[PDB]
Amino acid sequence: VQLQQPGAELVKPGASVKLSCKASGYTFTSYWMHWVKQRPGRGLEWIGRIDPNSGGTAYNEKFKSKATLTVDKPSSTAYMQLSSLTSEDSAVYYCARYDYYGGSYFDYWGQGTTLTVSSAKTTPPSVYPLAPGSSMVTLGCLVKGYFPEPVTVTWNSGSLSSGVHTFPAVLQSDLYTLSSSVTVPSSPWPSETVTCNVAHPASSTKVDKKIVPR
Amino acid sequence: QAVVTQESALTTSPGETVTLTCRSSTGAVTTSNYANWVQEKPDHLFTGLIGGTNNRAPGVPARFSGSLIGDKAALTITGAQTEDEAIYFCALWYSNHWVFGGGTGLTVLGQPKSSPSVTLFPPSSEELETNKATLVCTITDFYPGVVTVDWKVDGTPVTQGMETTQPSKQSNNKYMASSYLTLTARAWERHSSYSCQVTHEGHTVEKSLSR
Repeated sequence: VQLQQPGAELVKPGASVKLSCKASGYTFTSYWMHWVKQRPGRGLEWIGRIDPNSGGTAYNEKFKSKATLTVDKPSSTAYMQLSSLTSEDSAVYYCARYDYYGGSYFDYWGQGTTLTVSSAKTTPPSVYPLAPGSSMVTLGCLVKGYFPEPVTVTWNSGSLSSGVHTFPAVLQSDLYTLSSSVTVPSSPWPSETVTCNVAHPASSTKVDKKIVPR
Repeated sequence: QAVVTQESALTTSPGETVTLTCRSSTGAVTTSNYANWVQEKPDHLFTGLIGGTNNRAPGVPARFSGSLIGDKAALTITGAQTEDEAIYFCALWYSNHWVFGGGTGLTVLGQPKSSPSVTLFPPSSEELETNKATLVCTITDFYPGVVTVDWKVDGTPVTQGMETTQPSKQSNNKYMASSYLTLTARAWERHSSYSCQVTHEGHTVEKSLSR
């Protein structure tokens, strides 16, 4: 019993997609196939559900003409097709099974598919230095506007491996941007030069940036 | 067409007892909305503990237990485990549709509490020549992992062009987050006062840079 569904897809705006969920396990008829959409920062949204046997379906009006639930009996697969995909559709999409009302639950969830509505074409990041304007000291590198994921930011050829934090990227302008801040002690800097190391293999880009005061 | 409410976040200690509510904007929760509590572990893990209000999916540590208190459905983790520090999504049934609440971020302190270290960076000079200014505000070592972020350009609170990652566990088990505020290099020279306000646990910490 494992509800397998592919982990990711890329899709251009205005297009549509069909997310498949092949139910590896004990039954289909005995269970219901619901669909849920998790977007970082706004929990879960029930899209709807479909019955294996008949095909009949009920949805969340908010997706009334966005999703289209179907099911193929010969392959124990459940599909969901979103049409006219827009920037909001970008989300993690799951297919969980329902046990009758009888114990009444969503015992086994599919791992989700990370749909990505984006017109962006491969694009290299732009490294910008983040420096203090005044004991310890926080320096940084802004890795702005890059696609696709994911970027590799390191400090001093690996030498600074602490006082370092590289946060998650944020999506906007259909490009990702993130940052790495490094707390190197107030003595080293400005004294010892501090340099951040960014690489975006998706473009095969590699850049250096020495954090200078200003 | 119905809004199901859940607590923002809850901090319990090990060996303790904690309880999450699940409110209905349509009325008190009935047995007809089989609130089905579902757990969320980081990196998209999802398991349902309680179904049908009362029933516990098979193989759910007996300590998790469903029930109705007052007018709301309720998940009561008895003897909360450190491995319970996770997001809890509740769901309600309404005749033909289902509705998931806001979920609860539950912290199970297994380290003392820590405050956020705030750092608000100015636009790189280089970026400015690109007719762009990105205010970078970093937030590290705060625990529990829940903060609210606010900016204020010229004492005025900003309502757009600002975004913040969701708290991500640090190597230590504490949390970190990064907030951004994007501006046209032109919009930058127009204002003077800038501040990143991070509230963690109800205590605010400001960091500002005058231009």
